[PDB]
Amino acid sequence: LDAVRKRPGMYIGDTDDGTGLHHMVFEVVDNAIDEALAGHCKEIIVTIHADNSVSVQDDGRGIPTGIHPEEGVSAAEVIMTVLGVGVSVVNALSQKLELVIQREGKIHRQIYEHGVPQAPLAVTGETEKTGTMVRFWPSLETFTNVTEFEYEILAKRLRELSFLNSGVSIRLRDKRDGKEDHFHYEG
Amino acid sequence: LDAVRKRPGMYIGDTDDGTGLHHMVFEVVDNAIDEALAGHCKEIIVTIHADNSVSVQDDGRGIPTGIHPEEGVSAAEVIMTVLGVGVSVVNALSQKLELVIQREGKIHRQIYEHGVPQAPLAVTGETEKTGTMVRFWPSLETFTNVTEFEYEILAKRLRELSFLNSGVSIRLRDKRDGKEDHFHY
Ligand SMILES: NC(=O)c1ccccc1O
Ligand SMILES: NC(=O)c1ccccc1O
Ligand SMILES: Nc1nc2ccccc2[nH]1
Repeated sequence: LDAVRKRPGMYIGDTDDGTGLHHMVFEVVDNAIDEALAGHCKEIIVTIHADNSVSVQDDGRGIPTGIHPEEGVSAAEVIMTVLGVGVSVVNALSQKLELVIQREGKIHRQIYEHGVPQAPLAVTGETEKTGTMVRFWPSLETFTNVTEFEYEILAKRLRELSFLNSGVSIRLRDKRDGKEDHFHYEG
Repeated sequence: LDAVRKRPGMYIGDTDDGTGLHHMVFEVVDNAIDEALAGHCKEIIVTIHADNSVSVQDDGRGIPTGIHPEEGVSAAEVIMTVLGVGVSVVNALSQKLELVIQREGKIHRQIYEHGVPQAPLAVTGETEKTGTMVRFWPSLETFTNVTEFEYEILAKRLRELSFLNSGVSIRLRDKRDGKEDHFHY
């Protein structure tokens, strides 16, 4: 991840005009949609929290959690810490990031700061759902000037995306004012 | 450098009881001593600054600044960022690290935060002098509970080092209260 840290703008775009910041959400959403697309009920929920973090939930199969035999850490950690630009870029540029994976009846949780995992991916409970959820807090050491998410920027893009991804339900929620949208196209 | 940030304890020592924290200084000092050994004068100065940073100055040749043919960045940057434990460890665990090299008539300067270079090593001026200086501010995300440098802990170790490195003068200064020592065998 140090390559990204060294030159953030080569990976995420302009980190001062808001464009980079919103790219962060779109990269996460891209991964989520690819997760949702590989199930029948396909749903993703994009939430803008009051603390200016964003979470993206998918009801997919759940990112793989097994230990990667070469890297010696969970496959999820590898995905979040190695290398659309990849989710590891979002992680590298987040002051915090919380990963929650439901798979094989288990809840898996990990936390990152600035791309550095605070502990190994841990089974912390049980569940009968499946899916991956990523919530991130953009690094204010990187993103300057425009540091808060614009509901409308997200809405427009999610709506455009809905017509390309048939059968995928996409919900957008803004916890700062209670605004909500649901984009779900026919097919 | 992510393997150090992932388990800093394994590289530097205990990060909650003051062990790791002082060890950051000792690693830097080892590098400085190596440098002072290969020049004339042979002196290092260790300074505790009032803002809980430490600086370690040598009067050595200056560490090399030329571009590293494999890594493609200055050799000094290679030293500060690619994995005694290595000064890269110190750099990785410091919220800020300032590097100043006086080499071949020129002053070179670089700033890191959490081991990330803010810019490439750059020529900033001319000088007569030779030497390397690193000043580092230990990360308060890593180092907890014991977060202020203890004078006498540094003093104890430097004294031992003075006997082992016979020709080297080691000065220790505390800017918080003016305390000072001079260890020279
Ligand atoms: N946020 C997600 O749901 C996600 C899903 C799969 C891979 C990476 C991700 O960030
Ligand atoms: N601080 C020094 O005088 C030093 C000298 C050589 C290499 C790394 C260093 O930290
Ligand atoms: N605050 C902060 N910024 C960082 C950048 C890279 C790794 C760790 C860091 N902690």
